[PDB]
Formats: sequence, C-alpha cells, structure tokens
Amino acid sequence: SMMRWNRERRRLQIEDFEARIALMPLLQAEKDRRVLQMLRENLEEEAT
Amino acid sequence: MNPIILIIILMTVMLGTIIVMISTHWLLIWIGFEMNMLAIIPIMMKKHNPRATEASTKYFLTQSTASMLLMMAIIINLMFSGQWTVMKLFNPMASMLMTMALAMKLGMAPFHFWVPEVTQGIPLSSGLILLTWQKLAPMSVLYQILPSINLDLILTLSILSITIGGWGGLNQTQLRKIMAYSSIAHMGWMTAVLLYNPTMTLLNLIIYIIMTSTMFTLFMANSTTTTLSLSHTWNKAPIMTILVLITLLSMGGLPPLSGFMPKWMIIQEMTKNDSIILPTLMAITALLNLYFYMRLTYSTALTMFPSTNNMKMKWQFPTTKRMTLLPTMTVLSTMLLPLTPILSILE
Amino acid sequence: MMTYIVFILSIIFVMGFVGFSSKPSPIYGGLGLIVSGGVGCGIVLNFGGSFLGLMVFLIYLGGMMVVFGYTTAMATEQYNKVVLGTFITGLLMEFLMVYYVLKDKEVEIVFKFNGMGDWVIYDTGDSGFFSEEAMGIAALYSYGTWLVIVTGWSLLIGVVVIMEITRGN
Amino acid sequence: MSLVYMNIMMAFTVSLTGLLMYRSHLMSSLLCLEGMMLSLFILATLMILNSHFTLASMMPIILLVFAACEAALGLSLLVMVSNTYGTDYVQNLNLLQC
Amino acid sequence: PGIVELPSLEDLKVQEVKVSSSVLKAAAHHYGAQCDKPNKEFMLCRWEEKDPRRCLEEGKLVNQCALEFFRQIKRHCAEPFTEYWTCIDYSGLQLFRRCRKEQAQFDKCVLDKLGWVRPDLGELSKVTKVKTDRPLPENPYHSRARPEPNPEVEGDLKPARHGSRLFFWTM
Amino acid sequence: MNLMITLLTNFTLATLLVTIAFWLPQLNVYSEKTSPRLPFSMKFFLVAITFLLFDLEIALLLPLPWASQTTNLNTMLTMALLLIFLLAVSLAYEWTQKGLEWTE
Amino acid sequence: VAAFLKNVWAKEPVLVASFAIAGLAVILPTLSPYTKYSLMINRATPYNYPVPLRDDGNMPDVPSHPQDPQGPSLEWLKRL
Amino acid sequence: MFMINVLTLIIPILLAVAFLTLVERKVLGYMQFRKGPNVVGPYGLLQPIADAIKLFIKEPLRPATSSISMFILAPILALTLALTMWIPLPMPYPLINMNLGVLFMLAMSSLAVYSILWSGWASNSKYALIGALRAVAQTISYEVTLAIILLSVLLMNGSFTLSTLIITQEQVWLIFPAWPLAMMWFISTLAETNRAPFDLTEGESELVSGFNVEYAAGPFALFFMAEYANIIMMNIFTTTLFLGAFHNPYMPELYTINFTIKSLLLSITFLWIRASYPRFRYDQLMHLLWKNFLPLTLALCMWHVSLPILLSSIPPQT
Ligand SMILES: CCCCCCCCCCCCCCCCCC(=O)OC[C@H](COP(=O)([O-])OC[C@H](O)COP(=O)([O-])OC[C@H](COC(=O)CCCCCCCCCCCCCCCCC)OC(=O)CCCCCCCCCCCCCCCCC)OC(=O)CCCCCCCCCCCCCCCCC
Ligand SMILES: CCCCCCCCCCCCCCCCCC(=O)OC[C@H](COP(=O)([O-])OCC[N+](C)(C)C)OC(=O)CCCCCCCCCCCCCCCCC
Ligand SMILES: CCCCCCCCCCCCCCCCCC(=O)OC[C@H](COP(=O)(O)OCCN)OC(=O)CCCCCCCCCCCCCCCCC
Ligand SMILES: CCCCCCCCCCCCCCCCCC(=O)OC[C@H](COP(=O)(O)OCCN)OC(=O)CCCCCCCCCCCCCCCCC
Ligand SMILES: CCCCCCCCCCCCCCCCCC(=O)OC[C@H](COP(=O)(O)OCCN)OC(=O)CCCCCCCCCCCCCCCCC
Ligand SMILES: CCCCCCCCCCCCCCCCCC(=O)OC[C@H](COP(=O)(O)OCCN)OC(=O)CCCCCCCCCCCCCCCCC
Repeated sequence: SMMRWNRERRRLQIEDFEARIALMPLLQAEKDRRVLQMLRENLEEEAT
Repeated sequence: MNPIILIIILMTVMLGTIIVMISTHWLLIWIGFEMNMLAIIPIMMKKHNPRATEASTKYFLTQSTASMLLMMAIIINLMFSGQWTVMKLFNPMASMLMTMALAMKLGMAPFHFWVPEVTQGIPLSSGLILLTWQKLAPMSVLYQILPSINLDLILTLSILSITIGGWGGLNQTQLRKIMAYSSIAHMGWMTAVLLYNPTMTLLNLIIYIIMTSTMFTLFMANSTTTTLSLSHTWNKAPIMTILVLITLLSMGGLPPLSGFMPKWMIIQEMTKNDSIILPTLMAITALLNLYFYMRLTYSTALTMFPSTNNMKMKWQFPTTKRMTLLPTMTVLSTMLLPLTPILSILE
Repeated sequence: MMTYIVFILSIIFVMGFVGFSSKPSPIYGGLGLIVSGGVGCGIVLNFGGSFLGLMVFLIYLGGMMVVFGYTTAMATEQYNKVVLGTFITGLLMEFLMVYYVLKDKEVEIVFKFNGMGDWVIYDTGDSGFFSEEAMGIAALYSYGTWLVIVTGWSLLIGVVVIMEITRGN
Repeated sequence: MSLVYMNIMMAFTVSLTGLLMYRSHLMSSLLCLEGMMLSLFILATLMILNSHFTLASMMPIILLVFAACEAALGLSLLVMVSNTYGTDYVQNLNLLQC
Repeated sequence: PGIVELPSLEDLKVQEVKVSSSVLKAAAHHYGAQCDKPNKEFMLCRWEEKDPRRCLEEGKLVNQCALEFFRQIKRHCAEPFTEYWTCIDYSGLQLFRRCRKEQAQFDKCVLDKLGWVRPDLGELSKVTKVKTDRPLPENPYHSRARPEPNPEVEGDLKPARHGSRLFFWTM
Repeated sequence: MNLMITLLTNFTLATLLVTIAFWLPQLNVYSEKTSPRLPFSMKFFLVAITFLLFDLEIALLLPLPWASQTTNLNTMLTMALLLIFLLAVSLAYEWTQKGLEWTE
Repeated sequence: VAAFLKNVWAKEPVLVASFAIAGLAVILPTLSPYTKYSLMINRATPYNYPVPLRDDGNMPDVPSHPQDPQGPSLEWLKRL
Repeated sequence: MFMINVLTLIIPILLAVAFLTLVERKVLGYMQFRKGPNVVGPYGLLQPIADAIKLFIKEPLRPATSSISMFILAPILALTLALTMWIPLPMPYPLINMNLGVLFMLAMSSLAVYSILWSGWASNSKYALIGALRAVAQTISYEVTLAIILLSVLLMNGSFTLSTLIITQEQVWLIFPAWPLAMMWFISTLAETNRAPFDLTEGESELVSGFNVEYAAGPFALFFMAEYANIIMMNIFTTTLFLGAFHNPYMPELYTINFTIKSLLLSITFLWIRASYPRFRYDQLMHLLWKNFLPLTLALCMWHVSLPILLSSIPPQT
C-alpha cells in the first residue's frame, strides 16, 4: 500500500514541480522588473 | 589492555595523524586532531594510577583549548576567504590564532607548561608517542600555512622555546622531564628555520624523532625512569651505557655525530637570509641542553656509580624485551653526518 | 527594535556567557550555558537554520548539557565576590561595546563592525521547493562519504576509549 | 562586517577567558570549553547560512558531534579524577610538580 | 569604481499579470504548453546574459504572451476556469489532487473551444532548444585578462654539476 | 513571530500557575512549625555517556529522510547502512565488554 | 548450523530477529528489481529549472517544445 | 485572533488534564472490580475540581530547598515544555505549522529531563538526587529509541513535517507497514512519561520513595499536570504517527472527531496497562532498552532505510 501510494505521491510531486517550472519565467520577469524598480527608486532618492 | 584494542587505538592515533597529513580541507584537519587526541588518551592511561589520570587531564585541557582555537582560526578564515583550502590564511588574526593553537599542540613555550608534567605522568612508551609522533601533524600544518605565518611570532615562540627548554632541563633528575625539556628546545629549533627553509625543519624533525626514539627505547630496555636508576646500568648491561653515551652526545649537537646535522643546517639556512645574531644565540643557548646531557653521561657511562647487592640476581637473566629497532636507531642517531646531503630527499 | 532581533538575542547570548564563564558553581554555570544555548539557537533560527537550531536543542542541550548536569549532580554537593564582580565587569564591557557600536554604527575591537541591524546582509531570492540548508545537510550521505567514515570511526573509537578509561584496570 | 559576528566572537572570548582562568571546579572549565564550542557552532552556522554555501551546512553538525564526543572524554577524565580525590578540584591535580 | 547603469522607470512599465497564485497554478500546465517560445527565449537570455538589464524586452514579451493566454481563456472558458481555480484556491497547499473534476471540466472546455492539450507527466521538465537572433554573450562574467602562467619546465635532466655542492661533499 | 507569541503565552501561563501554587496556600496563616558527598556509581555515569555517544550517532542519522531523495542512491544507501552498522557495533562492544551490566 | 540456529532462536530470539532483519536490509536491495526505479524516479523529479539550449543547428534529440516527441519521457512512471 | 487560538489550545489542555485524573480513577476503579469516584459530583464529575481546590490551598510541606531558583524553574520548565509540545500537532491543522514539527517535539521532549534534574538538585536530600538521576537515565535511555523509531517511520513520510503525516496515511494506517516500530514506540513513550510499569519514582525500586524520608519537593499538582499533559500529548502524537485518520479538507471536524476518539482509546490503553502489570526493576527496563529494543530498532532502521529503495517507494520531500 505504501508502495502504490508513495509512487502516486511522487507523480503528484512531479506535477507540482512542472507547474512551478511553467510559472518560473513569468515570476522571473516580474522579479527582475521588481528589483530594477526598487534599485531605480533608491538611486533617485540617493541622487536627491 | 586487550592487544586487539591496543592495536586499533594505535591505528586510530596514526589515522588521525594521516588525516591531518593528507587532507585539503580545514574541517578534516580539525577532525584529525580530534581523532588523534581521542585515541591517545587511553595510551596515557595504560597503567591506571593518579599521575596518569592527572597527566591525561592536563593533556586534554591543553589540546582541547588548542583545538577550539584552531577551529576559531578556521572560522575567521571562512569569513575572510569564503573557502576551506588548507593553504595560507587570508587574515593575520586567523594566522595568529592558528600559530598559537599549533604552539599549544606542540608544547612550545610559553605554552610549554604541560609537556614535562604530562610526560612525567605517563609511561615511557606513551611518552615516546607523545614526544615523537604527536609532533608530526602540527608541524605538517605549519609546513602548509607558512606563507601567512607572522615572522616575529614564530621566532619569539622559537627562541623562547629554546631558552626555556635549555633552562628547564638543568634542574631535572627525572629522565622523562629531561626528555620533555629537550623536546621544547628542539621544537624551538624546528620552528626557527621554518619560514627560511622548511626542508631543514623536516630534517630537524626526522633527526629529532630518531634520537628521541633511541633514548626512550634505551630507557625502556633498561627500565630506568630517573637519573639515579640509569646510574646502575653499568653493572647490569654495560653496552647500554655506551649507547646512551653516544646518543646523548649526539643530541647535544656535537660533531661528528648526526645530531649536529640539524642545527648546522639551521644555522646554514638562517645566515643565508642575513640573520646572524639569532642562530648564534640559538647555538649558544643549546649548550645548556648539552650540559644536562653531559650530566646524564657522567652519571651513566663515564663514571661508575655504586650499585646494590640485588643486581647480582639480575646478572643471571637476559633482557627479554623487544628492543625494536634499537641498533638501527642507535646507528642512525650517531653515524649519519657523512650522509648529510641526503637531506635533499625531503625537498 | 524588531529589525534588531538577532542582535538583541546575541546580546542575551553574550550576557549568558559572562554569566556562566564567571563560574558561580557548575550547577548555575550549567543553567547559564543552557539559557545561552537556547538564545544562540534562536540566533541560528532567525537566519533560516531551522534544522541546525533543532540540532542545538536536540543534541547540544538535549544530550550533552543533560550529561553535564547529570555528571555535575554526581560530583558537586548541594547545600560570591569574584563571580559577581567578574559578572558586572563583563556586563559593563559588553554594554560599552553596545553603546559604541550603536551611537557610531561602527566599532573596531579586532575587526570593523557595522552597527545597523543584520537584516541588511540577507539574500533577496527564493530556494524553490527545498531548503538549501536541508539539502546541504542531506548531502552528508552522497557527498560526505569520507566525512561519514571518519566521524563514525571517531564515535566508535570514542565508545571504546570511554570504556577503557572508566574501567580502572 | 556584520554586527552579530562581534557578539559571537566576543562570546567565544568570554568563554575563552573563563576557560583560561580557573576558579576551583574542573566541571566549570568543561562548561567554558563547551561554551567555546557553542559560540563556534553559532558563528560557523551564521557564515554558512549567510553565504548560501550549501555543502558546508553539514560542517557545524560534524563540529558538534566531534566536540561532544570530546566533551564525553573530558567528563570521563573528570569522573576518574573525582573517584581519585573525592572532588573535581584543579588544585588536587598537583602531583606532577615533582 | 564605476557608476551602475539602471533602466528608467519608463522602461520598467508593462501591463502586469495581476492574478493570484492559485489562478496561475490552475492555468500553469496550459501556460507551459502554449506560452513556450517567449518564456524559453527569456530564460535562455536570462541564463546567458546573467544580467536582468539585458533581458527586459524578453521579460515584456513574456508578460505580453501571458496576458494573451489569459485573454484567450477569458473569451471562451471563463466559468470552468473560475470554478477550477476557486477549488485550487481553497486548499492551503493548493493541491492538484483535490480538484480533478474541475480540472477535467476546464481541460474539456479548453480542448474543445481552444484546441489546447494539457502536457503529460514529464513534458514540462524537458530541456528544449531555443532559436534566438541575439548574439551569444562572449564574456558574460566581464572577466579581465588572466595572468600569464609561470613557464613550464623543459629540457633533458642532466646530472648535478659537481654533485650536491654542500660545503665539501664531492658527490 | 506567532511561535514567539505562543512560547511567551505558554511561559506566562506556566509562571502564573507556579506563582499561584506558591502564593495562594500562603493566604491561610498556618501554625509556624518549630519542631525538627552522595555515593558514586560508575554505571550511572556510563549509561549517560553511552546515551551521549549514541545520541551523536543519531544526530548523524537524522538527515536520512532528506538523504533518500538524492541521485547518488547507492553511495547513500551504503553510508546509511554503514552508520546504523557502526551504531550497532558500538552497541556490541558496549555489550561484550561488560559495559551494560547491573543497568543492563 | 541447524542446531545453533534453533538454539539461538530458543535462547535469544530478539537478536535472531535483529540479525535477520539487518541481513535482509543489507542483501535485499541488490536483489530487488525495483531498486533501479528508485534512482530513475529521483533523477526525474524536477527541482531546478530546465535551462534551455541555444539551437546551434545540430541537436536532433533535443525537442523544441515540451510536447514534442523527442526528449526524455516518463511513460514508464505513469504506467509502472 | 491568534491569541484566541493559543488559549483555545492551552486551556482545554488543562481541562483535559483535569478530567484525565477522573477517567484514570474511574477506569482503574472498574478494572479493579470497584467504582471510581461517584460521590463528589454526579458520576464523579466534581472530583477534579474538588481535588484541585484542595491541592491549591494545602500547606508547603515541611522543609526548605537547596536552590531556590531551580526549585522555581523546574515546574515552570515542566509546564512550559508540556504546553509547547502541542503547538505543531496537526489535528488536522497545527497551531504553529512548521516544516520540522517532528524534530521540534523530539527536541522539546529531550529538554524535559531538566525539570527532573533540577528538582533533584533543589531537594536537600542526597537520596532524592539519586532517584532523580535514575529517572533521568531512564528517560534519556528511552529517548534513543524514540529518535530512531521516529526516524524510521519518517522515512516513509518524506519529511519532518507533521501535517504531511496525514497525507502519508491516506491509503492505510502506518501501523500496517510499521507495527514493530509502533509497539516499541508505544512502550518507549510509556517508559518516557514515567508511567507504569516504568514508574520507578512513584513506586518501589527506589531509594527515596520510602515513607518518612526528607526532601522538600515542589507543589505536586504542577508536575502532575505537566505529566498528564505529556501523556495525552504522546498519545495524540502516536495517533498522528501510526493511526492517522481520514481528513476531508472541507470538513476538518471529521478528522478532529476521529483522532480524538483514537487518542482517548490510546490514553485508556495507558490506563489499562498500568492496571495490569507489576513494575520493572530498574536494570530490567535498562535491559529492555539496551539489549532488547535498541537491537530491533537498529535492525528495523536499516530495514526502513533500505526498503523504499528496493521497493521504489521513496516518498516525496514536499
Ligand atoms: C667494475 C665495477 C666495480 C668497480 C670498483 C672500483 C672500486 C674498487 C674498490 C671498492 C671499494 C670502494 C670503497 C669506497 C671508496 C673510497 C671512498 C673514500 O675513501 O672516500 C674518501 C673521502 C674523501 O677523500 P678524497 O681524497 O676527496 O676522495 C678519494 C676518493 O676519490 C673517493 O672517491 P669520491 O670522490 O667518489 O668520494 C665520494 C665522497 C667523497 O667524500 C666527500 O666528498 C667528503 C665527505 C666525506 C664524509 C665526511 C664526514 C665528516 C663527519 C664524519 C667523520 C667520520 C670520521 C671517520 C670514521 C670514524 C669511525 C667510524 O664520499 C662520500 O660521500 C661517502 C662518505 C664517506 C664514506 C666513504 C666510504 C666508506 C666505505 C667503507 C666504510 C667503512 C668504515 C669507514 C669509516 C666510516 C666513515 C668514512 O674521505 C673520507 O671520507 C675520509 C674517511 C675515509 C673513507 C673510508 C675509506 C674507504 C675504505 C675503508 C676501509 C677500512 C675500514 C676500517 C674498519 C672500519 C672503521 C673502523
Ligand atoms: C500504537 C498502538 C499500540 C501498539 C501495540 C502495543 C499495545 C500492546 C501493549 C501490551 C502491554 C505491554 C506492556 C509493557 C511490556 C514490556 C515488556 C515486553 O514486552 O518486553 C519486550 C520483550 C523483551 O524480551 P523478554 O524479556 O520478553 O524476553 C527475554 C529476553 N532475553 C532473552 C534477552 C533475556 O520482547 C521484545 O523486545 C520484542 C519487541 C518488539 C518485537 C517486534 C517483532 C518483529 C518481528 C519481525 C519478524 C520476526 C521473525 C523472524 C525474522 C523474519 C524475517 C522475514
Ligand atoms: C614527515 C614525517 C612523516 C612520518 C615519518 C615517520 C615518523 C615515525 C615516528 C615514530 C614514532 C614512534 C612512536 C613509538 C611507537 C608507537 C607504538 C608503541 O608504543 O610501540 C612500543 C611498544 C608498546 O608495547 P608496550 O608493552 O605497550 O610498552 C611497554 C613496554 N612493555 O613496544 C615497546 O614498548 C617495546 C620497546 C621498544 C619500542 C621501540 C619502538 C620504535 C619505533 C620507532 C622507530 C623509529 C622511527 C622510524 C624511523 C624514522 C622515521 C622518521
Ligand atoms: C550481516 C548483516 C548486518 C549485521 C550487523 C547488524 C546487526 C543489527 C542488530 C544490532 C545488534 C546489536 C547488539 C549485538 C550484540 C551481539 C552480541 C551478543 O548479544 O552476544 C550475547 C548473546 C548471549 O546473550 P547474553 O550475553 O547472555 O545476554 C544476557 C541475557 N542472557 O549471544 C547470542 O545470543 C549469540 C549472538 C550471535 C549469533 C546470532 C545469530 C543470529 C542469526 C540470524 C540469521 C542470520 C542473519 C544474517 C547475519 C549473520 C548472523 C550470523
Ligand atoms: C468543556 C466542558 C467542561 C465541563 C466542566 C464541568 C463538568 C461537570 C459539569 C457539572 C455537572 C453537575 C454539577 C452539579 C453540582 C451540584 C449542584 C447542586 O445543586 O449542589 C447543591 C449545593 C447546595 O444546594 P442547597 O441550596 O443546599 O440545596 C438544598 C436543596 N433543598 O449547591 C451548590 O453548591 C451551589 C451551586 C453550585 C453549582 C456548581 C455547578 C458546577 C460548576 C463547575 C464549574 C465549571 C462550570 C462550567 C464551565 C465550562 C462551561 C461553560
Ligand atoms: C529556564 C529558562 C526558562 C525555561 C522555560 C522557557 C524556555 C523553554 C521552552 C521554550 C523553547 C523554545 C523553542 C523555540 C524554537 C524551536 C525551533 C523552531 O523555531 O522551530 C519552528 C520553525 C521551524 O520550522 P520551519 O517551517 O522550517 O521554519 C519556519 C519557516 N517556514 O521555526 C520557526 O518558526 C522560526 C521562528 C522564529 C525563531 C524563533 C526563536 C525563538 C526565540 C529564541 C529562543 C527562545 C528560547 C530560549 C531559552 C531556551 C531554554 C533555555
């Protein structure tokens, strides 16, 4: 029973990780624009 | 002790030393020192009397403090270098702490205050292991970290070790304390030449281990722990007085013997680097070592002290001790000065 | 105040070390080292070392300091000036260091030290569906093969050594 | 550098100067030795977590295991000293002056 | 040292995908099936340039293709998708395994009205190849010139001239 | 944060219970009552040290449920069985050399 | 060996079950046909990102899309 | 709102500890062919209240203590650890959902021996200290098999997360793949809480529980209610660990009813073990640990390491 169910849990883990992988380009694009937004804000307030 | 357990524990001592000698990671260096101390503690408590428990406790406290200062030096190295390679240290504070930790592990002065107590508290075989084999791993680490060793620190430790190991042995009548203060003076000689030429450091360490192994093996084969018990050796085995004579004359640094080889090569490599005052003061300070060596030769070989009557019974029995490599070590400790350019094999 | 939480726990850590290191008795010294181990565990937990902090509680405080209090109970007897004086000495040295590195945002005892909260030096990214600390500890079995060999050999030898030196013969 | 490293190193030096200045008890000496180990543990852990140096996450565990086995060795030495002299006092360990 | 060069706040303006994480996780398999090419252009540019300032146009193309994806869902299958991400959204771990009938309805309506096929177990973790027009970064670490090495040893090994030359030892 | 709030609440409730249980029975004024080294065992210390060393071996064993996820499974299984075997060998040496005696 | 085994099973059955369970745990994964699949499943679990390749022109085995035929497959894991 | 949740954890813990004394005295009554309390309340329901009010107005006994500070801190630590063992328990949702709840509970239970040790220090009698050291050696002995059985079971779980252990047991109770671990777990948790047949402090085989001995001891109610919080907690932890119930994520009350019924049956099983057997001698439970449980625990630990590898049933990390 634990054999069948842990194999099912591994297949479900792979499905979760593929959802994460399919979302990682969008999250990486948003993260890049996020950090460049915050650095540009810090740069302008450092200039003033 | 079980002989199986004895062999496994000595292999673990040797294993900790080898792990220090081969590993490229600082954690494994620290692991090797931990394994070495953890395995040598039963060798010191082989006979189970309060002097061995006191000696093992003092040895534990000193080597534990040095191991923790070693790990602090390693941690400051991981701060200021982000890595773990056993090479030069990337901070003078880590270099100072590691040089202090290795000075405590070697028992160099002014961290020398455990070596005669611990050497007196333990048997002659465990004292042999402590004064020969336990010098190998910290000198290997000092051999590897020498691009970052502070010169003034290591030479202060060196000359202070030579001077205190000279004056310490002049007051002694116990043989193990004489060998321990001899150890302190010779470790000063080894670390004085380290930043100049560490091949001569390895030469001094090898000649020292040969001569100290010869003296501890003669002291085991005669079962003598004091000066005055060594004085009865002429009436028991007169060849042993000859061998301790030539080995003590060797360890004093007299030519044509091989104990002159290391100090002559050390003076030879320190004058090249424009240091004249320091090898001259080191050479003059080693005359104290020669003085208490000649005291022991006077008490053993050159005169005949009074014996007792019960020695006549011991005339009727041979030595059934395994005097292992004693003729080989006696020949190598005395007649090796014509083979002085053999030192290049340690380059 | 709350951005300085690791710093405040580290001040409690140094105060606990001045507490037990001034050595009132091995019982109260054990208590001070227990409280110090707990707050230093909290310091480790506030960087994301959850497994390593639970290793502090489970192994350090859980086994080793329990064995220290156990052995103290077999070696001390149940029923000063120097302890309290050295306590307030270390406390004043620590608070003068706190006051300098807070009013100046800079100090140099042996190294130069920042005076801001140590939140500043963190990473701004994620680790995905794992802990990096957990995976690095999990690699003791696939990458730390030699490390496991020497650690297990030292522990087996340690069992042998304790049975030798406590035997008395 | 960072502010917490000052306190962890100062904790190491406080437990050092505690360990380097004995009062009476060998147990308090061993407590100072393991406080030195505790400060080393925290300092190594903060470096390794701060650096995201993944493989050295197993380093403080190996430090903890080796030094707690060392502590067990020291407690057994203290136990043999206490069975010899009745107490664990470091002024009873003075036979090796002569 | 030099001044860091940052893009202006006008260059960081894009129409964001202002949905929740359960909305994304519910749509993630069809998003990985359909929005493949700008996403992999962006991740190739992101692992090759090693700089998020050289990847802003590919980030905008990702952020635009994702919006086209959700608009194309919204025109055909808004209600099965809404029921499905609500069921995904209830769970604290956001389990796929608690939501198989709403997934079946969403996949049925998506396959019928849009022709999209959900990826199988193993496909969205494949390593794919990307055809780009941007050049390969020739020095992405901005490394300077390496130091010239020490000379190697060369030649035949002759005996030592007059031996060891240690003070009087003639060999 | 919520963990710290919960720890403070548990510590506060415990200290409140202890303070009540010491000061509430001091309300009733009672009749003031006016009438009127330990032996060492080696086995007690040895069971504690045996605990400490096997607990360090357990500290080595604790990352196993994360260690099974590796791609180097043959090395991982070898070192896992090797640590449990060294724990068993420590137990066997503790057995056969009379270490587990009279606290067996 | 049959007298010793029955004798140790009569006197110390806890140790016999101990050594039997330990010996099965040692020699059994080298004899099991599913020990291959443990390695196969652990190397197929996608923790990191599948960082794509620059299409130079000659990579016939690498797919261009996740749903393409070529590439590594997990049909053995769906079926087993 | 969170403090409401903390209080609705910790106050029903104290009420359940109060009525566990009633359930103990009743169930031990009927097993001993008599009744338990039925006079003080209707069916005995006022017996915990009357007994608590009696214990809180009773005089501090006779003597004084060796150390005031540890005499205060040992019940504080005992009650604090007994209350913090409940916060990661997934029933179906833990109060503090942490990734390492198992290791948290193992560490906080390892910290519980300091209360016994400090109450042995704080007593003036040198014989009560010996009894405390025997109890500390017992508890640290059985913590070894707690740790290794817990590790062997978590090799089928995938993580130290307690909430994942509900997901692990969705197809079968985990007592089916691990019943020898489950029975050695149950007996080792029995020997953890100083519970009969392992209660050597509260019984004989004890150098100090011997009628008209010295030793100022703490207020008995605090250590007693810490001990019963630990008993209910270790039975709930065994229920989560081996007999995990059905969880509908839309109806959490089904899981709460189911784990509550199983935890009550398992605590009554503690009550039914203490009313069925004589006590171990001290070296007999040292024998039971070191020569009986620990070899099987190491063998089954090797088995549960190598078994998901040979069956291709390695659980996921997440
Ligand atoms: C067809 C295939 C076969 C063809 C075969 C052709 C040959 C046929 C003959 C075969 C036998 C050859 C034997 C060796 C050749 C002669 C080597 C020689 O004399 O070198 C002169 C060597 C340098 O003089 P040279 O005029 O420049 O060279 C003449 C040749 O061209 C020397 O030639 P080189 O330039 O090549 O010399 C190389 C170099 C040249 O030397 C140097 O570059 C200068 C450094 C020499 C060492 C300085 C060390 C200073 C500190 C130690 C002081 C030791 C004090 C003396 C001993 C005290 C008691 C042990 O020598 C060394 O590095 C070796 C070190 C010294 C060992 C000499 C050989 C001894 C073998 C027999 C040992 C028996 C025990 C003797 C006493 C032990 C000590 C020698 O002088 C010395 O070393 C002074 C001492 C005398 C050496 C021993 C004489 C050999 C015969 C001894 C028989 C009597 C034994 C009495 C009983 C035992 C003692 C109580
Ligand atoms: C989680 C819910 C509850 C779980 C179940 C627990 C409920 C039942 C509780 C009953 C009351 C117990 C009260 C305390 C009892 C303490 C005493 C006691 O039992 O001591 C244990 C006794 C101790 O032994 P002993 O003292 O009885 O016997 C004498 C021992 N010598 C010889 C050393 C002197 O037995 C054990 O230690 C057994 C532990 C568990 C065994 C697990 C068996 C696994 C079998 C696997 C297969 C084996 C076949 C061979 C290999 C095949 C391979 C394919
Ligand atoms: C860069 C360097 C790298 C490394 C290079 C090599 C370094 C070598 C360092 C050698 C250190 C040797 C330390 C002593 C040996 C260790 C084991 C031991 O203790 O053996 C002695 C043994 C014990 O027997 P036991 O019964 O316990 O003793 C009481 C007496 N009945 O038996 C006895 O007590 C019997 C008495 C005789 C014992 C003689 C042992 C001599 C061993 C050393 C030989 C010389 C060293 C090798 C050659 C030089 C190498 C540089
Ligand atoms: C190969 C796989 C890996 C194996 C290593 C891993 C082992 C895991 C289990 C850990 C066990 C730890 C403790 C081991 C101690 C062994 C020594 C021992 O117990 O000897 C004493 C015992 C007699 O007991 P006694 O001393 O009298 O106890 C007091 C009560 N009478 O003496 C005996 O009872 C005899 C003990 C030896 C014979 C046991 C035979 C068991 C056979 C089972 C089937 C084969 C399994 C494969 C392994 C090979 C076994 C030969
Ligand atoms: C989560 C669930 C937790 C549950 C906890 C409680 C479990 C037990 C529940 C209660 C069971 C019934 C209790 C009945 C107690 C006795 C009541 C009574 O009538 O007592 C008689 C006594 C004297 O009355 P008298 O006026 O003399 O009558 C002579 C008649 N001619 O009259 C008196 O003494 C005065 C009246 C006293 C009434 C006491 C009632 C019980 C109080 C218990 C405290 C907790 C209350 C619940 C809190 C949690 C729920 C909100
Ligand atoms: C005698 C003195 C008085 C005695 C009575 C009172 C003290 C004893 C009882 C209290 C013991 C406290 C133990 C608290 C820490 C336990 C470990 C821990 O934090 O685990 C929970 C969790 C780890 O899980 P994870 O999910 O990985 O992390 C969250 C990230 N998602 O990690 C987290 O959630 C991290 C949360 C932030 C960090 C919390 C730090 C707590 C405060 C510092 C320590 C306080 C205790 C100090 C004293 C200990 C005992 C001497």
